[PDB]
Amino acid sequence: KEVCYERLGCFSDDSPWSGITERPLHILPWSPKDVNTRFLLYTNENPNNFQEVAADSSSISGSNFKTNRKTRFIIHGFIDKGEENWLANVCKNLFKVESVNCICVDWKGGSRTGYTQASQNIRIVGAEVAYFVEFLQSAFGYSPSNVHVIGHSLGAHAAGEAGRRTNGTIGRITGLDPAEPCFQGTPELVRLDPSDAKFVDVIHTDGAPIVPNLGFGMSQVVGHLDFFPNGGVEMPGCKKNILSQIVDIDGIWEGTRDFAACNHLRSYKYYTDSIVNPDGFAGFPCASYNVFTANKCFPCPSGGCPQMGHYADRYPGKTNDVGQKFYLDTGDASNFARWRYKVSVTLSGKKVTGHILVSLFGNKGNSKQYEIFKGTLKPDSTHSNEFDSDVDVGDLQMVKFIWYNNVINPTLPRVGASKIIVETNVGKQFNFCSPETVREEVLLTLTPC
Amino acid sequence: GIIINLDEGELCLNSAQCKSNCCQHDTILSLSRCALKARENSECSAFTLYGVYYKCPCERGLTCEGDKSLVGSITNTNFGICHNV
Ligand SMILES: CCCCCCCCO[C@@H]1O[C@H](CO)[C@@H](O)[C@H](O)[C@H]1O
Ligand SMILES: CCCCCCCCO[C@@H]1O[C@H](CO)[C@@H](O)[C@H](O)[C@H]1O
Ligand SMILES: CCCCCCCCO[C@@H]1O[C@H](CO)[C@@H](O)[C@H](O)[C@H]1O
Ligand SMILES: CCCCCCCCO[C@@H]1O[C@H](CO)[C@@H](O)[C@H](O)[C@H]1O
Ligand SMILES: CCCCCCCCO[C@H]1O[C@H](CO)[C@@H](O)[C@H](O)[C@H]1O
Ligand SMILES: *[P@@](=O)(CCCCCCCCCCC)OC
Ligand SMILES: [Ca+2]
Repeated sequence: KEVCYERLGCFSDDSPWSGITERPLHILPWSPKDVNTRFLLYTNENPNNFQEVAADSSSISGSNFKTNRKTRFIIHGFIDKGEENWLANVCKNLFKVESVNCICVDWKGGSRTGYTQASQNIRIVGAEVAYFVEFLQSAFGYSPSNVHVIGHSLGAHAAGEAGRRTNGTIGRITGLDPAEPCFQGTPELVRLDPSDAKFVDVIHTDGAPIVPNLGFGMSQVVGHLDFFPNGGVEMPGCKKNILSQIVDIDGIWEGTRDFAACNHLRSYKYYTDSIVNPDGFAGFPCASYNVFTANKCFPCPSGGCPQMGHYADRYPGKTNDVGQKFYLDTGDASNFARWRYKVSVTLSGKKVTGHILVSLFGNKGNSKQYEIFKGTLKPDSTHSNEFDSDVDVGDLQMVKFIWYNNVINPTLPRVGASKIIVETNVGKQFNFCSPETVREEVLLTLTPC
Repeated sequence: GIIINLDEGELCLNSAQCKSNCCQHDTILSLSRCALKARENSECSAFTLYGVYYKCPCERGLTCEGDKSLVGSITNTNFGICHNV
């Protein structure tokens, strides 16, 4: 079956669009009129009020659209609308670091329906965006390489549909937790894949199987750089109890959305923070996430680590290969930025049983005490551990060792750290020394050596 | 409420419920959730009897230095900064 539309072309229910294991139903997308894709523009000139534009010279012309700066489109997913605060919330953070034409793509006319129908409606939206991009090219000589499309869930695939139609000439697409159902395992024609854009980077935050786990996003690797923060399955701060998720620091509405799909929504929450935290999301190349947490993928390789999020395009080898997997941990609440360190403590003093903690002091500040090890603390033995600090301390000037245990020995033992080596993510090492020992719960201050 | 071993950001009525022993809230008329104890050189509060804090007590081996008053105790305002010794 085939239905054709002016401006957008034809749409058919031929394989693989329908009639396959992942998409059996023969559904055709709704009419352009019904989906009603709207382009809402925000700019540094107009940061709080959107100018609704469209693919026509009078619109672009009458509006704040400046042809000399990048253009970033943001496409939402199922049930949402382009007026959702999270979308404009991204532009506003972009205005903090660059001059840009921020375009929110609304298609609630087609997203607030049955999912199988929303999945098909995705192709009209992609079509609408490629039409708008080709228009900017023809009308203003504007290059689609200045174009960046960000898409959340279903929008990740609408962004991939918009790239198919422009033959991968668009600068980049960022898939924020691409929806899984009706897309995972299917052909590239039907979903986001590295070929839709000159560069495609993806943030995976809810990759558990849709059944039975109900993970809304895909585990399958779909871009050039695929990031799996926190492992990409369960996000910290998500599993709070019901009353706490709903009554969270951002109001009921945010809380409710999070009660419904916390992990899934973490992808745009992460991306928004990276914008204003350019080094806060170093992702590490690694076999898998278990090898990462096993302390086997540190520090960054030569040339560096890609920053997950906004600055991922600054990475030198971004398109060297497709589906490159990176891992990293974030915070459980806003300012999700974390800086990973590694410390190696060599023990001194008496053999005891307890937990050893360390805190870092540098030019930019100090951190919390992080547990490095717990169990038998035997002398001259060395223990290492990597951890994600909520602060960047800069150049290290001091490290304070400390231990304790639930059972206090009647001998009053003293444990020390003869040497502690801190190694930063870019591979910088600082050495600290101490000949002293301390009773439990007393900070042992180590100095540069 | 009546639920122990809570995580940071989870609502609480009393510090006993929080893994980090600090149920905290910024103002008097506002909900309190579990928060991490104050790291060195940042603001803290002297251990209290009210169960919740406006600022958290310091981490291990640290002393919250500041003016400790009789009024400050009944008012839960015995503020200071976390210092090594
Ligand atoms: C999708 C059908 C119901 C939509 C939700 C209606 C109630 C929540 O609606 C929301 O209220 C908040 C306060 O104005 C705003 O932040 C949102 O933009 C608004 O949609
Ligand atoms: C000192 C800086 C404190 C910043 C704490 C985060 C403030 C609110 O911002 C964020 O909003 C989202 C809404 O659903 C939550 O998921 C985030 O985790 C939350 O922290
Ligand atoms: C008047 C405003 C203060 C009321 C208490 C604020 C408690 C905020 O608390 C913070 O909430 C986040 C998620 O909710 C957690 O991640 C933080 O660690 C938690 O401490
Ligand atoms: C129906 C709920 C009634 C009993 C709830 C008692 C505790 C509710 O929460 C309390 O609210 C106060 C003001 O918001 C804050 O000062 C408290 O710290 C906070 O925990
Ligand atoms: C986005 C529209 C469909 C929402 C389906 C919500 C089904 C329940 O699922 C949700 O609730 C669970 C417990 O709160 C969470 O653990 C999950 O992370 C979340 O998906
Ligand atoms: P993305 O657009 C959708 C990701 C997959 C969601 C499928 C679930 C819908 C079926 C009902 C089951 C809960 O979300 C913003
Ligand atoms: Ca594709």
